Order: sequence, then structure tokens, then C-alpha cells
Amino acid sequence: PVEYGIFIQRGATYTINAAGEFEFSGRNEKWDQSLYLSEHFPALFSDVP
Amino acid sequence: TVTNEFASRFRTIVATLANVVNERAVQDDMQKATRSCTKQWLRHLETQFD
Amino acid sequence: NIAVAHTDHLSVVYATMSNFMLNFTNNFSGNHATFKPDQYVITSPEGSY
Repeated sequence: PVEYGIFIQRGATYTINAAGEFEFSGRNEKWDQSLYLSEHFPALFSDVP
Repeated sequence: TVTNEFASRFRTIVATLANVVNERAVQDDMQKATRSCTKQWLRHLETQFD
Repeated sequence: NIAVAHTDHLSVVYATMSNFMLNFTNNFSGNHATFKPDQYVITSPEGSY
């Protein structure tokens, strides 16, 4: 819990900006299957250090 | 011969009214469930209209 | 003990699968960080897609 609030701080999800790196959303959302075939990724797999 | 502008006017309403629903940033997930399953009503109804 | 069969037998039945007819999509899974499938909607001048 001491550094989970540092992870979920930057964002639970993210999008990719046109030509460049990732863009983490400052929101804390729960994941759903409706988002899969549309936009975003589970940011717990976004592998930016 | 096969245009019917009255049916096409309604098609334009459905098109621009869809974006208002497909933009409303919601949270907590249950609206994300209904936010996707509303187009199966939003598009079905426009086909019934024609 | 599973390592023997899961490498030189269950791997032969996979290499054959990608060669069958009726299979026409790319379900690429290497690197979960950045993969999205392709949308192929059938569009019409009027009506809905």
C-alpha cells in the first residue's frame, strides 16, 4: 500500500498520442470489457519505467 | 425515385445525437456497460424509421 | 515433465493451424503493452454501419 498509491496516481489507463509516447489519464477507473475493442489499455501493462 | 429526404433528415439527427452519447465521460463502469449497449437501440430504431 | 510434450508435439498442432482455410485474421499477442485488433466495419452511404 505504501507505493500502490504512487502507481495508481499517474493513471489506471492510458492512450497513445498521434506519433509519440503514451498519455496516462490522471483518473482512477475500474476496467471493463467495453473499452477493449475501442480505445485505451490497462496501464498495469504499459511498460514505461 | 428512391431518396425520401424526410427519412434522411432523421438519419442526420441520429448521427449527431450519437456523438453526445459517445462522449459523455462517465465513471464506475455500470454506465460503460449501458454506454455501449445503447447503440443497439440507437441504430436499430433508425432502421425501423426508414 | 510437461516441458517435453508442450515443446515438440503440442507445437506441431499449432504450426498446422495457421495454415488452415477460414482463418484470416491476425491474433498477434507478443507484447501486450501495445496491441489492438483491427476494426473492419461494413459502411453504407445511407443508414448505419
